Amino acid sequence: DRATWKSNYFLKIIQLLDDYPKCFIVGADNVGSKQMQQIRMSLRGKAVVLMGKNTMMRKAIRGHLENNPALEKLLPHIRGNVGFVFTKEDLTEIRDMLLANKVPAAARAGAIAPCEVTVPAQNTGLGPEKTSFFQALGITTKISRGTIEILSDVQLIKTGDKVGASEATLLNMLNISPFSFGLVIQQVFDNGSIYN
Amino acid sequence: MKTILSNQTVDIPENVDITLKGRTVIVKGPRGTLRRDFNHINVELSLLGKKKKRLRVDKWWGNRKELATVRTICSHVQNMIKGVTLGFRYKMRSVYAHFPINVVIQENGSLVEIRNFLGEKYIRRVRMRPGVACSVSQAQKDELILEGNDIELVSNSAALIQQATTVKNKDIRKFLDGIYVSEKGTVQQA
Amino acid sequence: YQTFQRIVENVNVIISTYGEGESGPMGNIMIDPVLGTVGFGSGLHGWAFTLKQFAEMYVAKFAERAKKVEDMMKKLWGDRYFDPANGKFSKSATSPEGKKLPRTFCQLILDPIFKVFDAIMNFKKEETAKLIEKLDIKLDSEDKDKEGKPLLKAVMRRWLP
Amino acid sequence: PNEIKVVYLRCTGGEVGATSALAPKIGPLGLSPKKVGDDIAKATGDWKGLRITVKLTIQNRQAQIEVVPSASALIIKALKEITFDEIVNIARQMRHRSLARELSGTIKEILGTAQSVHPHDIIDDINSGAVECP
Amino acid sequence: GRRPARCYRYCKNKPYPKSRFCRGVPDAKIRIFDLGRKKAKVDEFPLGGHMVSDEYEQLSSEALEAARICANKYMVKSCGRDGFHMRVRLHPFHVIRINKMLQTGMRGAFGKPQGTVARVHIGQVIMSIRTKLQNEEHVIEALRRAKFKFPGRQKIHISKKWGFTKFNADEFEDMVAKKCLIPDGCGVKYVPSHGPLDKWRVLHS
Amino acid sequence: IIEPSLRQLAQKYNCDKMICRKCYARLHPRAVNCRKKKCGHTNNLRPKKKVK
RNA sequence: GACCCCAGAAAAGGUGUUGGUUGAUAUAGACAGCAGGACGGUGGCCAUGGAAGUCGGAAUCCGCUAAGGAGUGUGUAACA
Ligand SMILES: [Mg+2]
Ligand SMILES: [Mg+2]
Ligand SMILES: [Mg+2]
Ligand SMILES: [Zn+2]
Repeated sequence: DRATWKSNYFLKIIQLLDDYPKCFIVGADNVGSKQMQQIRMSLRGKAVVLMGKNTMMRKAIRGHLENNPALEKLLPHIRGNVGFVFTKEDLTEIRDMLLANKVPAAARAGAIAPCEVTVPAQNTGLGPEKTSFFQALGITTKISRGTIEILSDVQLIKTGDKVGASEATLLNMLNISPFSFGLVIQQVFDNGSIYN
Repeated sequence: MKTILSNQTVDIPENVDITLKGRTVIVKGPRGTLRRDFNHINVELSLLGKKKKRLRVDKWWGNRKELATVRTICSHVQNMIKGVTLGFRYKMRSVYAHFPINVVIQENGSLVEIRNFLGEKYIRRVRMRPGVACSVSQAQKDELILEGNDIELVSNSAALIQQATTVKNKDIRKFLDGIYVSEKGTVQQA
Repeated sequence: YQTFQRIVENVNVIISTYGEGESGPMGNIMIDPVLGTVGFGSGLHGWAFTLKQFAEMYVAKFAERAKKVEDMMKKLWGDRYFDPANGKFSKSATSPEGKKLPRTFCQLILDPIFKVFDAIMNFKKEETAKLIEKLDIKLDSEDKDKEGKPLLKAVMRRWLP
Repeated sequence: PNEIKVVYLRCTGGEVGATSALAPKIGPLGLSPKKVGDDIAKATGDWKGLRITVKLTIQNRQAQIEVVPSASALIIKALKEITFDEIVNIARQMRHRSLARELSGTIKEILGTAQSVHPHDIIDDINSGAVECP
Repeated sequence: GRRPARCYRYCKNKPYPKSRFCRGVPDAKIRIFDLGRKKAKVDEFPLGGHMVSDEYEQLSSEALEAARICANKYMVKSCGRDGFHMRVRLHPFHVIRINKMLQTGMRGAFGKPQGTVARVHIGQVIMSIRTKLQNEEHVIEALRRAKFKFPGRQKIHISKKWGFTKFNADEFEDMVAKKCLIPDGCGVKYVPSHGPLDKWRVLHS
Repeated sequence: IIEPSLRQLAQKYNCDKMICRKCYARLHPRAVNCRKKKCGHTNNLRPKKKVK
């Protein structure tokens, strides 16, 4: 079945490369399956998104290169976790609708945080049994109105560094928005053209 | 099966001078000299380039057992290069449940005294290997820095401290006291 | 200070969960050091203190007395940072010079206690003499010949009954 | 914020339950509905499934108004009192309607598969009705 | 209670079957020789696997029972109680005598029957398991476990014959198609092309 | 009152190891066969049990 | 370890090394490492005090897909 599935990928990529003259190569960050489901459903009206092995992409491209030259321009750009999005709509509107649907990604434990986040001093609303986590992270907190209350704003994690499990689960419990990100366009390809 | 040849090459950085006195490699760099003889292994050591300064280890007609000595020699030489360029710094975090551990550094960081390990009266005294310097941290609460050039000696000193801090007749899964090597890195981080 | 606050938080959450509301017939029951409903010391050595004593004697150092000690205890305890170099309380852990400020509780309650402990336990006789003279501690006879932890018990028993 | 955060879900159904279930266990979050609230909530939620019947509730500072999601086993057992393709065909109209789909015809395939708790053989080589639903 | 198997490991005696000259033999330990789905047709289980012994020795009936149960538990746990058939192709027809010492000495040393062993030869099949093709791994593992209850060395063979029958798997299909075999029970009936023509009329009709 | 960051470091050397079933030797967690002569380098290993 | 009788050994193991057999993956990118993802119907049906993939009896499907098992484990009373 592996050979048949690879063959199916070949026919799929050649058919869609022939069908859509406008394709953008997009870099996939630490994006989840649910994020991808949301993106596909958002773009279900106009665009179609495919991703796979870069080597498979490049091999199919080189195989179809005689039938359609000028696709060799995409060849020294299939690097890293990237992929194709096929569209027929205008550049800035597709770019707008791709930057518009960026999920507020939760802080996954063990990952690097790209954003510097400081939590405020507010009525958290949590029950007075989650205080052990505030004690573990090193925040002095008091009970106000029968709920947890932080006296001062405190930073939690800097930029470009690893995150801890307790630090992450506290933010999940507070349900605040951590660093958020999504798939980002690397380049575009309009009928034999390369742009930034 | 005697493979005709197995060879491996290590690149020498520009500011490092390596001399071969037989199988005795002398690596000289900004941090000093590391010397080590590989006379227990029969290999063909040679220096090739003039700007690259490659060092090749060759072993001819080697069976399975001695075919693994080539990478061992290359890794030891790379360790010598790392030691004389960036040095080795082992950071050990002394962890204790209840009793704080009093670590006293004696003369020029060559002697370490562990006083209150598990709250007892016997004082552990550990002598670091020659050329290895010990320190008590300033950016960290309970941390020891072991700096040196010979990775062998540095890590052996770290193991000496760690195995001096040993719990006996107790559930070691419960009693987690002692000093453990939190991380292994370099000086100057270059 | 962190451990003290941990104990305070744990007691507070206990009484919050297993008690009635702040609007309850008993009222507000959560204990705050600024309210002076939590104390420190050691009963074995015969000495103890609260937030009231240090605040009162610092006000005397600096009707109206109750007001002064009451609103000074709030600066005595909390996440408030006091610079001994500045001589005025601050609400920022970073000075305009960028130097970190020790918090007020450790700065002007725990610092003298730590200093007298170290002087007595390490037998620094001139240090203990200076500390007694600065703290106007009144020792008695038969206490002036002892040393170590019994001298510590004596000095602490007289200074913080 | 509707004066309360009551978007929690409840998994009680069939028999009354009331305090036997976790209705009083989650009650102190709002404290308003309590033993009257779970009584009327169950009175409304008796039908739309006699199973566990996961649902959501909305609080009006005294009472609760219930919305019942279209869970697979929930709607299957509720409609139950054979393939019965007609009843699932009409039952996909009011569905949650996302199902990570590309077409509406796949939806009846997915639920004719999940109703396997055989009707897999119609889904395997279905050729009629994949356009009929939308 | 029973003497160790090493005392009777070897075929040091002429065969001594339970007959009118050897009366009062106790019953053997093994009683059921076919397990699993015994009723399955021949075409259901196209894989046969054998535990071929390497030692011309004696295998005790108790050991045969234990190995049979060891194979049965694993095969049931791995392939269900309806996915395999086991046939133990050794029967304990040899009687071993024992001279109990309580006259005294070696006088009148001839011994009363004690137990039954099966004499097996080099290359002889001890156990056979027939099953579906994809369960080859499970069959080999089951026979591998069952080997541990026998003294000598045994080998696992994946027989070329279809199931338990005496024809190769690759010729079985077209042989049944061209009617040289008719399936019945767990095996087949070979139909030679000589005999009455009325049998051939029953066939091809 | 060991902080969890140090708990992991201590467990890495003390608890999180593999044990040979035949000679009880303390081996690294990814070991397949025992390193000691007296057990035939047998590959029968079990994780060192936790305290929980 | 070191020679018929013969003066000593077995089943079972070894990621010590060597040879051999059979099978498989792979420049359409093996393998191992480091790094991402690891989803929706569905917290699938019985089972119950709670078993949401992971105590069990049965079933083994679908769509999104590049892939994600109504699940190989660790774990929770269940979750996480
Ligand atoms: Mg290395
Ligand atoms: Mg003991
Ligand atoms: Mg005889
Ligand atoms: Zn072992």
